[PDB]
Amino acid sequence: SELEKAMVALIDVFHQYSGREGDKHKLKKSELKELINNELSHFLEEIKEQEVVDKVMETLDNDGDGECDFQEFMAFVAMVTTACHEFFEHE
Amino acid sequence: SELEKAMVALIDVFHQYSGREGDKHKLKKSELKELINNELSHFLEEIKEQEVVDKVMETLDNDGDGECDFQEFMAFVAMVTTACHEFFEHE
Amino acid sequence: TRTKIDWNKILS
Amino acid sequence: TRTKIDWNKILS
Repeated sequence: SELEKAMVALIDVFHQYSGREGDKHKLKKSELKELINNELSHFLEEIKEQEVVDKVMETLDNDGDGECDFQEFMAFVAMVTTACHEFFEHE
Repeated sequence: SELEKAMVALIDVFHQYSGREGDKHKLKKSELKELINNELSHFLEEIKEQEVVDKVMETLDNDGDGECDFQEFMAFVAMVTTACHEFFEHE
Repeated sequence: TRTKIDWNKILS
Repeated sequence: TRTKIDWNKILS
């Protein structure tokens, strides 16, 4: 059942923050970072300092190299995870 | 906080099923499918019939084109989601 | 990736 | 992807 809550769990995160200007379905350095430091204050891992995040969100910048939407963050938690969490999940 | 439960939520799914033979960190057509039909019986979406799944797990086969581990399923729920859930999440 | 579902061959 | 973290340039 986790697959159902975890799935929408991600969506809600972006659907809650992303969508302030009007177009929605996109997140800027302020929308993503703040959110991360907002939801992930004790368990970041994928986000160390403030400067790194900017590069982090940029490392996934696929849309227009401008900001990160739902597809950019979805690939993030997945890319960052699927890679290290793979065998690094232990350490 | 969903990011913390959803993250491990995925892991637990593979960490619970994957790891029967011994090597672990891998899932076969039986481990994945059954699990999906086990956890996702009312909300599949990414899995329609039995034959399709085989191709589905094969569509992501990155390891040795043999089975799907944590990195294969992680990219799945993410690929399948990040793509359609992107704008199709509405419909 | 939008309507291509990104899977690969299954949905294509 | 194993130890490459898969991110891209940030961690490389």
